[PDB]
Amino acid sequence: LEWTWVEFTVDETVDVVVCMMYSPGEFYCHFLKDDALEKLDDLNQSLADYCAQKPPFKAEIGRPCCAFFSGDGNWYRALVKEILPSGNVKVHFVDYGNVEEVTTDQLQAILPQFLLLPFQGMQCWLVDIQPPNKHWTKEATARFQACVVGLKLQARVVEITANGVGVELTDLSTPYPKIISDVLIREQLVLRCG
Repeated sequence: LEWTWVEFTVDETVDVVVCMMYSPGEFYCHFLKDDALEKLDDLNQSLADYCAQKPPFKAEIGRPCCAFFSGDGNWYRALVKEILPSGNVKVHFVDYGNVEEVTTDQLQAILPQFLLLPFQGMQCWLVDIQPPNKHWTKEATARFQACVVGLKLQARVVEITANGVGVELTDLSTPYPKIISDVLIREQLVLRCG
């Protein structure tokens, strides 16, 4: 089995929506390119059909699979993260960035044609900022949430790695462009990486 993350070129501007959110150094974005959100929804419908069959699984680290999310009762794409002392396994939901605990009956084998679409839960962080103390305050997390929730921001991909990208987010909902990182620095909630 083979799979991929969404790819970028340096300084690529592209629209995003933040789905998951833990800190300014850790959040997950859906990137609006190549009809990603349209294709992801179609994929999840296909997976509901396939995973509604007579149980077609050898759970091993880094193996792709169909995991069942109890939080809404549907099957989504996943990667095995850890195997616990119990018969339970920790998985990462690759299209959304969250990690959960599930029983072995809540896992399935994934067919190759459901891997053709890149995984869409892109790990992200704001570039050129740091924690003022040494860990992120929750007041910094809270305004970052405030400024991004249910909003379609412009992202500029400033640094690429194998395991996530560093971005600069801009809210263009008014003629005054609100660059998030500058807002967190100007409001003394984080320090610049000068």
